[PDB]
Order: sequence, then structure tokens, then C-alpha cells
Amino acid sequence: MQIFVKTLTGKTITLEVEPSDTIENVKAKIQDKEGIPPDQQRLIFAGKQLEDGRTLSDYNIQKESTLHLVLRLRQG
Amino acid sequence: GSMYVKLISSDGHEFIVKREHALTSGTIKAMLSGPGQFAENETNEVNFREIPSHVLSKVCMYFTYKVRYTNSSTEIPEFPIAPEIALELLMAANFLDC
Amino acid sequence: MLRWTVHLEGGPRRVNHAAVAVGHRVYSFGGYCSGEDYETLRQIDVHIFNAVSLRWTKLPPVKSAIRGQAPVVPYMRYGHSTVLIDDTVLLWGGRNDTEGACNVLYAFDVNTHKWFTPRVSGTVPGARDGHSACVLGKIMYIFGGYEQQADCFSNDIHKLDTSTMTWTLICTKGSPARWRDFHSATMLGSHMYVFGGRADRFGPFHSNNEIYCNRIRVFDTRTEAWLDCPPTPVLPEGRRSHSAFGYNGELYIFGGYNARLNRHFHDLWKFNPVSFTWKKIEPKGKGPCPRRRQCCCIVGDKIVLFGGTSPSPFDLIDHSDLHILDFSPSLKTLCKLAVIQYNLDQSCLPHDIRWELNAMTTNSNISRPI
Amino acid sequence: MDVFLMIRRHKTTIFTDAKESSTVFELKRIVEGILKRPPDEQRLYKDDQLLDDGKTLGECGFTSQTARPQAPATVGLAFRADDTFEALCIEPFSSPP
Repeated sequence: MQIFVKTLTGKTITLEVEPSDTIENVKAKIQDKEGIPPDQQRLIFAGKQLEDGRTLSDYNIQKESTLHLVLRLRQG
Repeated sequence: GSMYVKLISSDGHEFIVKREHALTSGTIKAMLSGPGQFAENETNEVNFREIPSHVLSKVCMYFTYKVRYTNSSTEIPEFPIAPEIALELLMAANFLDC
Repeated sequence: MLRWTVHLEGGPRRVNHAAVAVGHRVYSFGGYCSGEDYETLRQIDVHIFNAVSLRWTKLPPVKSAIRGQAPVVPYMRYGHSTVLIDDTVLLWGGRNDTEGACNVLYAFDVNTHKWFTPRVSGTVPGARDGHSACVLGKIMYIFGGYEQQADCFSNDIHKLDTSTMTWTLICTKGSPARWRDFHSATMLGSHMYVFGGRADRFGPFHSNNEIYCNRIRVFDTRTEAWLDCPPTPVLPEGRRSHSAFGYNGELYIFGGYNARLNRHFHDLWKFNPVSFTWKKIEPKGKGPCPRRRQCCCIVGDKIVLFGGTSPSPFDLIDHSDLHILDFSPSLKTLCKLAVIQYNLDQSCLPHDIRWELNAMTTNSNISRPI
Repeated sequence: MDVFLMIRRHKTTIFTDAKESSTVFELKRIVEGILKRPPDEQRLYKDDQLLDDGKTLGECGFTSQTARPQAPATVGLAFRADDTFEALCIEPFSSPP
């Protein structure tokens, strides 16, 4: 399957991901496609912050879904 | 002191300007408060043997502009400075501390 | 009238630094820069801008005071705050990429350049970044920011009484300002004016409901109450990472960033607290490109504005430049600018004037262009 | 609202300001205080146009938009000489290179 990850600015990343992948796994995939370390990433879905332990199925994240990505504001 | 003071250019033009406005110049302020400038020994005038009238007239306009627009916050025209006067006006402003 | 009179390059390339003016010299501490190391433990940095000579310098590293004891100095960080009280800079908060959480108060003597960590007591605020800091007398007020351990926006005010080095979480009255970070807080008289910042529209937690504040909030330090404020007919766009400063009794905000609009700013807005009104101000001259999280410090009637981040001409750049906003340009200043603009020969000017012209047209040597 | 003026005679230039609504006669009172000649011994001009005591500065063509502090408007001044008035004469300022 595929999911989308979008920051509030507008950058959109496509990820080919398994439904059994953890949130930690998704952050690792985001680092590969963009070079952003996982500890600078925060993922939100339907208003909920995603825990690194749970997986995509645990949060009812189906296909074509968009996750909201928040980054550490090192540059304010 | 007197409401107005007299500033005389090297070429003998006399510019009569408000004392409050002339105090924009640190140099003139010091001159107007120079030794003995009291009672009937107070001259209320300054003679600039090295500033010509085309420069001193612009300096006086700067005084008026500075006093009028101090603490102003609305869009105002800039103070115009033509290329042919800029060097002389810079030397006059440095000498006058304004 | 107010004018951008100086634009210099070659300074520290920093964003999310913090700075204070000590007389005519601006002390800038730390901050972030793309491509540089914020993971391994390093000492924080101090650069000094002399607003008379218009030169940047950098202080040397802190050495160990006694053999076997580590140098006393904050680690390199960004998102911290600095305030000045008499001869002492108080540096607090901020973070780096790696070392988790530091809420240790650091003090820096502006004359000896010695750092120390005064022993504090009371309710120490949790470590955070993007908070505001301001002072009234010997009291430092910390508000807002994003708490590292609690993992939330804050709307607490913690005051530090530097006479006893005692922290207090203020039990405020009135409706508190919304939890937020990268806002500003500016003391005019005894009132703290809080403007802007990133926030969430439902609570203190990130929830993909991010908003940019523009309703000014006022805290009276005397009664320790948030005030009910009148509406204003006009107001700036919401933004974070503007700079705020109080000049001649009025609040000014410059620049910043609104992520909903994806817009960087280089506007200047004036808030008069007596009439309680906003006005947009247009300085003469070019001035800085739109940017965020620069620092601004007041030197007399001039604002020294430097650093920050802006879209490249994620494609962001960090700035090494510096701008001076002159609220009251002298004729000498106006003429120097004219002589420079018209490219006139300077060789017949007296040497004191030529020194000033040279000062305003010579880069420093802290950085080279990226 | 406020007009900024240079009142000029021979090699004398008075920098002064006034309201658009103030009168030519009020301007003569300013001149009287400085140069010690009463209004009846004064003629004031906008270029070649003689100005009447009872007219306001706005009525004479001066406006705050056209008499700004950094570019004041010129008012010519002539004094009574003996039986008659002297010719209006404004000596030019020096010239830059």
C-alpha cells in the first residue's frame, strides 16, 4: 500500500509502507526519502499524535491516507 | 532666549531661524550657550565663515524637517539631497553636529 | 524619519540565537546554522557587534578555571533566551539536537566574560525552547515555549527574583494567553505585552490544528493578572519568530513567519499601548528580505537586526547579514548615504568622516558567503 | 494645515511656518518682530503677485502640500523706502560645483 506524509508548509512525501509497520518504521522511511532524523519528526493522524510503538493498523490508517508531519523548529 | 537666531553664511546671506530649530545642531547649541552669551552680551547670531549660502539654506531646511517630523510615524517625503551638494552638505553636517 | 541605514555581511550566520545590547555593543549567544554540528557537545558561542565601529568579533573558547574541572559555559544551543540585568546576562532554556533537557540558569558577566551557574531555588520551569524572556527591575519573566519533558506548549509565567535567585510559578488572574511558542514578550512600564507565536487552536498539544496568534495579550506584573483588552481596528497578520522591541514607550514587531500562509515577513508594526492601537510603519530604504527568528537589539535610537532564516533565492538559508534601522537619522547620516549612493569621490572628505563611511561599507570576517 | 516658508528680501531669509488659515497680515507681524518694520511698511509677494493683508495663506495659493519643511515656499518681501516701496529683489544663493 501507499500513504502520504505532508508538512503544513506543503512538501508531500509518498511512502510505500506495510500495514504492520510501526510509527518508528515510518519515521525511518521518512528519513530515507528526505534525510530528516526520526527524533525531529512528529506524526499526527485525525488529530492524534502517533506513538513510536504502535503500528499503522493500530491507528486505523488505511490506503491513500495522509499523515500530518511536524518538525522541530531549529530555525524558528 | 530670543525666539529667533541669525545664521550668516560665508557669502553674507543671513538666515533667520527659530532658536529651537537651530538647536538641532549641537555646534550651534554650544555657540548659543558660549561664554558670556548672557544679558545684553547675548548676540543671538552665528557667523559661518566657511559654509556658503547654498549649503546653509539646505541645513536650515533640515532643521525644519527634523523638528516637524520627529516622532512622526506616517509616510513623509524623504529629505532631498542632490549629488552636486552631497559632499559639501556632508562636511557641513559633520561640522555642525546635526 | 525612520530609515534602514546600514546593511553589512560577514557576521555570524545564525538563526534562533539570542542577543542583548550592552551600551553600543551587541552580544549574540549561540543559535542554529544549517550544516553545523548541534549533536556533539560543544561550547556555546559569543559574538560581539560594535555598533560604533560596525565590526563583529568573536570571544575565544572558555578555558578550565581549575585543573581537572570542565569549563563553566552553556553547551551550544538554539531557542534559548537572554536578558540583561546590570552587568549580567541571564541565559536560560533552549536545546540542541542531542543532549536532552537543560533548565540550568546561566549567568554571564558582560565585563569579565566569566560564566557561572547561580544556585536557584523554588519552582524551576521545565526545559523548553521558543519561550520569551523579559525583565522588570531584578525580576526575570519566562512565558510560554514548548516544554521538552511534558511535550506540550506552555502558557505559564515563571518569574525569577534574581535578588534571591528564587523561581515562582505565578498563579495568575484573568484569562491567560494561549499556550504558544516563538512568540514575543515585551515590557512597557510594568506591563508585559505578548504578541504572536505558534499555537494550537484547541489546547496545549500538537493536533494538526496549528494557528498563528495576532491578538495581543497583556500581563500586569503589579497585580499579576492578564488584562481584558479592547479590540483594535487593525492588527498584524499572525506570525511566529518575529522580533519585538519597545522603543520610546511603544511596541514594535518585525518580520517572522506564518506557516498557514507559508509567508515570511519583513513588515514593521507599531503598537501604542496608551491608545491601544496598531499601525503598520514603512521605513525608508530597502531593509532586510523577509525572514524569521532574526534578533533585534536597541542601541540608542537605532535597532540592530541580524541573522535569521528565509526562503532560498527545504530550500531555506540562514543569514550572516546585519541591518540597522535608524529611527532618527541625522543630516550627517543622510549625507553619508547620499555620498555612497551617488558614488562620489570621498578623498577630499576629512578623515573622521571617511572612517565612518568605511565603517558602514566594510563586511566583517566571521563568515564568507555560502 | 501648516505651511513652511522662506520670507526673502535682498540677502535676508526668514524660515518660518504658519497655518494655511493664517493671514498675510499675521505673516507681516512675524516679520515685524524680527526685522522691526511695521506691516504698513511691508509688501509680501508670491512670485510677482502682491499679497493682501486680509487673505489667508491658502487663499494666496500656499498649501501644506506645496510648502513642506524640506522644500519651503518662498514669499518675497519689500520694505517702504521713503515715499515709495523698494523694488522686490531677492539675491540668489551661491552655487555648487
